[PDB]
Amino acid sequence: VRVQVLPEVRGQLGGTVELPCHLLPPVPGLYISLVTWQRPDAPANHQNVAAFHPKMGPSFPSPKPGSERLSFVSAKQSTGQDTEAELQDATLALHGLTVEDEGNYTCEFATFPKGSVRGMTWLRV
Amino acid sequence: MQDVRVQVLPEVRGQLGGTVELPCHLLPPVPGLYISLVTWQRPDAPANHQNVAAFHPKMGPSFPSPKPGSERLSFVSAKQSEAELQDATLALHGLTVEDEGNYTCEFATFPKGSVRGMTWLRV
Repeated sequence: VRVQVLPEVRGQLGGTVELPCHLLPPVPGLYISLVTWQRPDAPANHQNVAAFHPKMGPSFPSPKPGSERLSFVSAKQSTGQDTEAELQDATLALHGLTVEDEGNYTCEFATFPKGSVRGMTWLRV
Repeated sequence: MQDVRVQVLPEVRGQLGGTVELPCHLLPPVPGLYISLVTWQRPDAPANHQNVAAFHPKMGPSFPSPKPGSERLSFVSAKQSEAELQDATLALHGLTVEDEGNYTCEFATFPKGSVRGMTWLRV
């Protein structure tokens, strides 16, 4: 029913920083169709920094920061006969932090039937 | 993989009490690019009234917000399952002055992520 994030996170330059994001609480009848992380203040070509699909897993559309410097801490694709996807914890990790990484990050859950729900975090160094 | 963009009109003018369409579709068709969800939002509306329409490939349409609401909203060409979500065009019926304002059409895609276009509806 909402998106829990930290309003502000100070990362340590050159290291790894995590941006927490959780869709709370677990709601039956509510489906997470996709998760995206966006930098709203970046141009369109650099805006979508990460996405996660229940079946197809993670992607990192923008070259910056790019797949090389990003990972989903807890999100997992569905697999096997019975193992279901877990996207409720969409926490993102940035690695080799640089000043270029500074700015607003938006964590969005594209859900049905409720639609898009988001939380925003300011990452600073 | 080639990038995608949302095609919409900057401004649409509707007739009071009449019906009007808000054109929206994703271009171009890209191999391996999946539309996971379509949503329409009114970004200037109160939190509870922002998500006005959504379309899921398998589960179909939903209209979370009361304004305009399910009774006055419909997806013109969107089809649930092969599913067809490329055309997210929305139709407003029984147009009122309260329907005025910004409408944002968003495609939640994989692997490209979320892409949008905004249209101002005049009444």
